[PDB]
Amino acid sequence: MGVFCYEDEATSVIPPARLFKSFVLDADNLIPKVAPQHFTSAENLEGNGGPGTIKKITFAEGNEFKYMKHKVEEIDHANFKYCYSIIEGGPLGHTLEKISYEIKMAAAPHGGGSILKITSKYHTKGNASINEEEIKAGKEKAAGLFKAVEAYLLAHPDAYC
Repeated sequence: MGVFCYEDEATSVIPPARLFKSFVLDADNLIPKVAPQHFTSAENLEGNGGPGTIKKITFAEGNEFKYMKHKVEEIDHANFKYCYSIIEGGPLGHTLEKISYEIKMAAAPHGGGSILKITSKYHTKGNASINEEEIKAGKEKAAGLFKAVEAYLLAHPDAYC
């Protein structure tokens, strides 16, 4: 193998159909809608925003090339599963050949509660090991993004697609 796989668990009462189309499908649309910072900008290097799409985000503008690059592993709205992979990001990591993050959604049997799961994959040279704490920090950042998207739904929980 040589790759560490971690899974995150999140329980919340949210609609999987609207949440996925509003959080996963409208993820690139809700990000800008919030208008959190105007000093950063995202650009799609290739792809229409689906599986194999290449997106790059840079904090500074005016650069022909972006130091940070984002690549999507695969997007399947039918299975409510999303795969996100990262090629390079600032320091990226030590002995970390690559870092990918996947977001999956599922509906509970009660019929009134959806659970979100996230998976991460880190390619290590081989003699290098990743600590759960080091990767845990990355999870905290992802959780923050969820709070932002959740805040929007809280302001308009009756929104309809």
